Amino acid sequence: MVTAHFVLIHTICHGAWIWHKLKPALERAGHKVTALDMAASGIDPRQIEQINSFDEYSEPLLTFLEKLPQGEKVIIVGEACAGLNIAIAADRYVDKIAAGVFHNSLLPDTVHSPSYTVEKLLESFPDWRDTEYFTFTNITGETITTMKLGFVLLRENLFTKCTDGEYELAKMVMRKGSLFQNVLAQRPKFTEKGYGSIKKVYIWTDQDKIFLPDFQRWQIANYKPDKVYQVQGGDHKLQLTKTEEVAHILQEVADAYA
Amino acid sequence: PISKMVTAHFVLIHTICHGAWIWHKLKPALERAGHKVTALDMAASGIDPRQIEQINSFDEYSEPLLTFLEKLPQGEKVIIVGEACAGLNIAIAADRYVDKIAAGVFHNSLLPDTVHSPSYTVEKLLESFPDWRDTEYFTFTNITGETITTMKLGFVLLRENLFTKCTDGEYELAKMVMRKGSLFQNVLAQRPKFTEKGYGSIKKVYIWTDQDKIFLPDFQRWQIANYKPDKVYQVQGGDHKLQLTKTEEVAHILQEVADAYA
Amino acid sequence: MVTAHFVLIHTICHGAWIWHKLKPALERAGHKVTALDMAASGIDPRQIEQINSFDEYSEPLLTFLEKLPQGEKVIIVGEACAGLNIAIAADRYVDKIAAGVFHNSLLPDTVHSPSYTVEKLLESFPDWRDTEYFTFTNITGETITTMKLGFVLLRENLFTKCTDGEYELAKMVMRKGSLFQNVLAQRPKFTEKGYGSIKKVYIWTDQDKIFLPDFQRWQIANYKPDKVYQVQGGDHKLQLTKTEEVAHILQEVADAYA
Amino acid sequence: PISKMVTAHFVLIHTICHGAWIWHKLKPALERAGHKVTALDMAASGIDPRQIEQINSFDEYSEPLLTFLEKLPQGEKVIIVGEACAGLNIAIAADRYVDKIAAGVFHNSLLPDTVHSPSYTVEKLLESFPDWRDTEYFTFTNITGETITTMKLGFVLLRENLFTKCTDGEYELAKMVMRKGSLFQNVLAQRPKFTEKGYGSIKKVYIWTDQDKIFLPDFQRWQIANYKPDKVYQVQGGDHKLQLTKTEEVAHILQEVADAYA
Repeated sequence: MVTAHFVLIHTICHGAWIWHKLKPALERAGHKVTALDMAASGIDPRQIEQINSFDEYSEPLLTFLEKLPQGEKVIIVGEACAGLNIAIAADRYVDKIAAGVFHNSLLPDTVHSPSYTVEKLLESFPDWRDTEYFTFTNITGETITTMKLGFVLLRENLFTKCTDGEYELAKMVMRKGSLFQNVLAQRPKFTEKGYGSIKKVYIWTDQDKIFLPDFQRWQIANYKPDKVYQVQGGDHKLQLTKTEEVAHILQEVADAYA
Repeated sequence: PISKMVTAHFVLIHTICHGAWIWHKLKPALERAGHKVTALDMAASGIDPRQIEQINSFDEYSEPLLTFLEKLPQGEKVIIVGEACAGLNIAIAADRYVDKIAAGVFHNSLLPDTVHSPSYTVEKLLESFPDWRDTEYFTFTNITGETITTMKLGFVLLRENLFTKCTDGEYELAKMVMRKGSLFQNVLAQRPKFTEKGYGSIKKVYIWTDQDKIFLPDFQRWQIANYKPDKVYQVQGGDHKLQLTKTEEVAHILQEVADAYA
Repeated sequence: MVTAHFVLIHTICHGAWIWHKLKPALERAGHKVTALDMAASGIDPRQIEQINSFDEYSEPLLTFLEKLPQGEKVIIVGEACAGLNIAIAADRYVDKIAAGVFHNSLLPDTVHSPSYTVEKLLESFPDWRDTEYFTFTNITGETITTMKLGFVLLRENLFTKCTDGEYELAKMVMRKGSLFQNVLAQRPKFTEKGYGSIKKVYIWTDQDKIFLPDFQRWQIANYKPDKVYQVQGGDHKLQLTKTEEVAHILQEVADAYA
Repeated sequence: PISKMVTAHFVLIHTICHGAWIWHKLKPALERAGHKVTALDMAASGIDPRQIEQINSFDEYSEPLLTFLEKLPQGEKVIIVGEACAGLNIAIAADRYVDKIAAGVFHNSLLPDTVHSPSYTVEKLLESFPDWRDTEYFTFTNITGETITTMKLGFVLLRENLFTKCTDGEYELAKMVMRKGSLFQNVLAQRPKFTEKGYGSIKKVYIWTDQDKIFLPDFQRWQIANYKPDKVYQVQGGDHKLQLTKTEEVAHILQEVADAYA
């Protein structure tokens, strides 16, 4: 039974707080856990308007990996849009990464554009209901769209089965975010030697109400992971509704990729 | 003879370094009872965009509450519930919006008075609890030249003294969103005393537990003695974070405050 | 003949570069010179859109003074809008300041609002010709107006008598700036114990084509400095057109306020 | 028999760590002669908003020049003048906009060839000038995992080796606006060689002084020998920054380049 160092990466608009129940669960099995806020997320001091690409949004993860001591490897667990943060970081630090784990997450490939799975998500789920949108121009002239997730979307689609205290916490600390979709459309594809070579484990539930079953099935078919684990029940936030199920699958990933 | 049950509009105020998030279990408990609940981030707290170095006094820090009260409709009154250093936010607010406040509830909170300096209960808090363990301190210089001491609460202090009996998920949450804070004690020491007419006139309920490991029973009893509450509610057990360890008891006492002061 | 530590503060949109001729002149007399870039000015890495007040714009000066060793005092020399940076810094660090020197500069008082002399400048000089304006919302909801100074305004009003290499350098490194005027209108007045108590020396020329003679005369009449030096000729950028005249007056300020 | 004087459109390219500002005396000298002059900041240089850590290769660094050439009108050609490491920007550009370039002018510059690797003249520069004195180095990891070495040029190196004979006002200016830079040498070592058809076909003028204290006469002569310029112009005196110490001579040679290549 292997203990491991996990780096947990929240999705846009959220912050490390989404991992507050999974991080103790994991530490109870002896694992070391790091949960990072990405730029302008959680209590990071930057505003979204100063972030110019998804690669700049990933800076807390890249800096972390940058400083990881020689010879140490981590398992990066990313939720929803954070599959893009795993792919960005894996192209830069492939030798520091024992495995990438995708938790009801976007699963980028090497063959199509970095925005491809974002395009496919928005095709499967085009209406973000009461979500609001805004734009700014980044330092190079591109117009970036930000969003403030709507509370009906949060209650019914993202936190579908979460307790009222979890849902309320989400509304108390949620921040603006961006897909940087057009910037991703312009980004070079993820490399085969980096992202393409890491081990990939995909955790999902078909009860997810925003990364819907047919999109998740399309992603697995489009770019087969090494392992797919499906959890029965729960909702999009499996680390809150099926916390011990996720800590157990993650124990299997530690055993397998050390 | 006649029984009365009332629904109130509660405004929940967190202490320094924290944010609206500490009320994430009490706010739903209260809404289950039918109350209206507003939980505000104070300046540079929770996800408020300001940084503590841009804030020059506890009154500026209190801006989100004063703005909110400025915006309340004619003839709406709220019950302001504040934890720990937020009793000072309740005193600042009542000297500006006394007619908007049905009662102030001090929840293991500083209880300011009108007779001594605004920093007086902070001096006595620190006399009672002088060593904040692994807390780190920093300073900056404010808009008129005062040096302001800020702090990042240490994680042992958090574990053992503030979140003593909270869940691991709750204590991990706190480490994930805690921010810098300041007592602004020296600027409070230069402040005019709280007025009789504003703050001195509001109904005041003191909720506390003698199991609190940072606002200790000697301190808490000294404040009760120093400025008698209109009501005192002692909760058995729990810890400093009663809204997390005794959520339903706190909600039930808050229903009793609403029945009494509407 | 006293040597002194001078801290030179450029005006909005400019940067420490405007002092590149006065700083060696001063060092030739044995003075120590610090020339700072304010936030989003010169090569400071921040953009104007993340600065929320003139007090935040002054952060490089406040941090500097913050770290000045105990017992050391500086003479702060500020040009044009930098008279506001001297007043902000003097309220916070009055004991670290031997004198404030105002070089064709705004001269704030304690009696009226911090924006008062900005209001008066724009009254005397309402048309900034080819200057362009933009707005953003700051972190507290206020709309902030920024400007990009026009090159005809730069050539004829600001750098009137400067050489072609100085004028060209200005166009190569000029950046957006802001008066934060509405935020200043909301700011508490400068204190008598801080700004009000520092020694104040006012350097100007009546050949300045944007801080015009009657506005500069109004400022001196409105808030009498301890000393007024008038240089014959030159233009708004006296530190480029009358560099040795300014280094000599500054030698007199060092002698006088050590 | 027939004499010819021509006005050209010059595009001036600074070296790493610097920006358009180094050309502030040559750009007016050239405009006095009637030429059109464009002086560009390259990525993360001068007042360009990007930081060097966001830039992943010398080609990305070259984006402001390539954009500019992309936008040039049909049938307009420019003479790209580049100092020191900007000879690599001229080679990147000519393999994309060869038809837009009337000539490339290397001004105490790296002179890339098509036979060796793009990093070849950088290897030889460093062999010739290995100790950059008080320069500080840093790294970051780029978009595909390469570690990129960046540097803040030391002020002694600036005083004595790059701005050897410049004015105090000029040398103080440089300290006021110098930024981090990178040779991107290891990513240039992975790059395809410059093409014959693009870069190899453009007219090339080499301006230099043997008084340069960082691109030394052994190095400069080695490059001339290694890839013969179409024209060589040696300026007597000055220093590395010929556009500041021999501004009018450089402008006069540039008039001769315009007369020859329009």
